[PDB]
Amino acid sequence: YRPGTVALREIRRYQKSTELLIRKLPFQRLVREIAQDFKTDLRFQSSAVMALQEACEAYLVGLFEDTNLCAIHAKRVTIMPKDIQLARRIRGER
Amino acid sequence: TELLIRKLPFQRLVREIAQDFKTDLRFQSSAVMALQEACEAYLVGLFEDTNLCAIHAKRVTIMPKDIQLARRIRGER
Amino acid sequence: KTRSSRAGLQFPVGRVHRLLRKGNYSERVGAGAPVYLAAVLEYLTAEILELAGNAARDNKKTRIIPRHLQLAIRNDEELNKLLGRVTIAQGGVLPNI
Amino acid sequence: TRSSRAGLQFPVGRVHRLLRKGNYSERVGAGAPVYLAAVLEYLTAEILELAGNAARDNKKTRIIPRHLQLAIRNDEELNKLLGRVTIAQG
Amino acid sequence: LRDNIQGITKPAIRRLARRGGVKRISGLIYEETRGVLKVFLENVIRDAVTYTEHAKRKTVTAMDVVYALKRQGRTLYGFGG
Amino acid sequence: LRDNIQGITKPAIRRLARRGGVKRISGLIYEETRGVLKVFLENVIRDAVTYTEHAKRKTVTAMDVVYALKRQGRTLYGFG
Amino acid sequence: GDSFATYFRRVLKQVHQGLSLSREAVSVMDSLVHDILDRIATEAGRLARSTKRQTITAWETRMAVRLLLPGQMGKLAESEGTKAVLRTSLYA
Amino acid sequence: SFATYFRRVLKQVHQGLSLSREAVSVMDSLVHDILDRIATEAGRLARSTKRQTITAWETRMAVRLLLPGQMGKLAESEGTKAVLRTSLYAIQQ
DNA sequence: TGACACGTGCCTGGAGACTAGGGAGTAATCCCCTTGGCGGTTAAAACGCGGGGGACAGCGCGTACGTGCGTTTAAGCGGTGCTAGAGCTGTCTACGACCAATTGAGCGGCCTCGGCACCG
DNA sequence: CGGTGCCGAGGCCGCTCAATTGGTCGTAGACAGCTCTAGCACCGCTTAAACGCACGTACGCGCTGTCCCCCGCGTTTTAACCGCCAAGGGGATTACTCCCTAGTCTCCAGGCACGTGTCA
Repeated sequence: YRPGTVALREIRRYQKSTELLIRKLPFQRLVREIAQDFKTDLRFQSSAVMALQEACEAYLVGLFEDTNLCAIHAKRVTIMPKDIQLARRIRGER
Repeated sequence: TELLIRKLPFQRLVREIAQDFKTDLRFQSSAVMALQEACEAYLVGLFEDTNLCAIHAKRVTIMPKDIQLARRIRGER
Repeated sequence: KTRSSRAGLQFPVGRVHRLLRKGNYSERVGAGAPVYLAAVLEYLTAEILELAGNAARDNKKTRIIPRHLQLAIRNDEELNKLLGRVTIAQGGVLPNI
Repeated sequence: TRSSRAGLQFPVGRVHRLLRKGNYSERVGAGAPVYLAAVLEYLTAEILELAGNAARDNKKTRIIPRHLQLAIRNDEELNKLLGRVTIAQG
Repeated sequence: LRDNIQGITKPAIRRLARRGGVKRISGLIYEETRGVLKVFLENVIRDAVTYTEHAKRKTVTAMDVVYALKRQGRTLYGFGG
Repeated sequence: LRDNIQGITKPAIRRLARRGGVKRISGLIYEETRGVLKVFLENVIRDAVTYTEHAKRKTVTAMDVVYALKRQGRTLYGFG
Repeated sequence: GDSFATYFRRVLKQVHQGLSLSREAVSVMDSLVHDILDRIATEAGRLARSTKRQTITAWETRMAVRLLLPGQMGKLAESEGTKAVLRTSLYA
Repeated sequence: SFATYFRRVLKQVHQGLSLSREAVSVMDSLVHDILDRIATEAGRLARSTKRQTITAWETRMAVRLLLPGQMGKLAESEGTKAVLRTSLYAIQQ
């Protein structure tokens, strides 16, 4: 009820499960619009779009756990863009 | 640009670790020099990352938590 | 007969030899390389299966799914070190806060 | 020589031989160790120009591995291409 | 298709980060993570499309995507290889 | 050889840190960085000695060390 | 096809006879076995090419496994491989 | 390897300079590493397509994968120029 | 004083011309899967409002760290010598590629059945 | 925790194709011998680097107040989505061949090393 005790429950119920978290159709439209500026009039296998979604979801989850590490290290619980930027800079992706 | 770790202590260190691994081993000077250069580069990179971590936490000193966080984010543990 | 029965391996020695030759990792492949490779692959796969089965029994499910494989891979330190840059499909993450 | 017909200072030969001895595939086409040689020639002409610029900036003329490291690390594309590289005595 | 990075809705990012481990998310996280996701998707799709262009194809296959992901050091297992 | 990790002395670690770009150093950094360096040496040396053992050679050469570095992910230029 | 589904089922029955795999699990574990095979093969080939050897024999694969699998798991896998090679050589 | 092949390039770019022994021993290793990377990518691509050869197409796509658009386009243009020049020379014999 | 440019000489791999065979280029052909559309329905996202908690900045304490100086030490230097063993050649034989004949192990089709999900 | 339904995993038979088996051989690598690089151990001097305190203060850390900005929750919109269908574009196969790359005989000429003049 009070701020908290619901985010932790959400973490408990969402780390246990494995279902996809990004809506399928918006991600399909996103990958189509990104790929349409490299090669024009392309076609995507359904398994290919699904693999892209399952890779991007895992990468974003890893980046968010690293940015939570950064936020906790700074004596904060709220993640801010500086945390994400530092995590991506240390990871070497930049 | 010059070598920071002293040559003889590093040579003795690497010999100790090698003889821990495989006994009665020999090291040609090029191998020891290459190891020293690699370790210098790795440590300066690690200290770059830990300085970034320290600056992130509103600090100018680096503390062991900063090194641990840098290593954990980099992946190696 | 065969070479899996000769070495007492569940894994196929001939198939892994064929994979070695097809992948073109070297011009010639020795006779002991496929047997050794089948042995190490069988041991590693047996370890992964045992860990995943333990996880499934802990989860109280008799069917192994990729979530249990991810749990088995990321619960043991050696497997996690060997497969840390890998995202198992429909694998999820182990619960930690 | 094929370097004569091509506009390549980098050798079209000694790259076909390197490809064949490296066993990167069963066979190597004719144009492969010409495209590859041209790409390497460009990837050397750049890097060499940058190191020369760095040496002129430091007024040292001679190219030292420090200049090569500066050239590699001072450009975003070359930095991305060679990011896990440590140059000896650099 | 105009813009679709808004297709990664704010609750979607919130649930993603919540599974990641966070418990409070600042308002400015959404734009930054959308940019990060777009950058990563462009990087992967460029390789997965060069693979198809090499194969003289017109349909991006799951094998192309998994090869592109492997080239970046982020291996994917559940979709063949 | 006993207690040769002390060969990476405190001023050497401090100078490495200064080259890294830091401005201040905490006292407990030295033990942590000695442990980090020992771990890195153990990994690279294990790879190098396996390389020499495969070649049935009793002397570790620069080629084996650079191969170990390239395998670990930090390629080295200038030795082979 | 080229897949180790039956071998995974057989080894599971050997280890955990009460259980059963699923098609998604079979696919991911087949990909994992293929990837580990490719890694070990590439390392052994690189080792063979390092010493001017154009063959990949038991020594090269053994060193590739030892150099790719540090820790106790590497020692156990090496012992298992040596046992398998010795058992094969016993057919004489 | 590639000893004078760097001095030749340095003769036409930034004249009046020279390459030291350490610089040469770094650059030949760098060229070998880049060549090995491109060749391995070309081999992997050819194997993926189920072809056992490395031709101009394979290396084109390999350098497109390695060098991204800001520079890979320039290297692709240079390689295409070289290939077409060789082909035009071979046309007339 | 060491290194680069210009003769001078040696040297072995690139190259020209030819042969041979097979890799894959190319043209049809089939039909699987992808795209586009319709439509209810309904779970989820968007929006707004109240509120609590926590990010941030200021302030004070006390502690631990960089700097300087005197003392200790062992690294680096330059020979000097001893000899492991790296590298090379010579050679010879064991073995893996290759091919022809054989066969049984695993894959697919089809019938059974209990685990997983849903609700009460 | 119990009752009901769904379907993917399991087990038996057909078989076929990939794994076995046997013989050949010509070379890659095992093995012996030998030379000479250079790795290791030691001698002493010197001096640059480390080492040990004293210390004054920069700064990490704790405390406190705020104000604002995310969280929870209710409601409405809205777009996912699931079911179904039409259409055809391009994945995937297959037969012919023809042109390209493996392989082999020269042949030398660019490449490499060296001596010498000259400048960094």
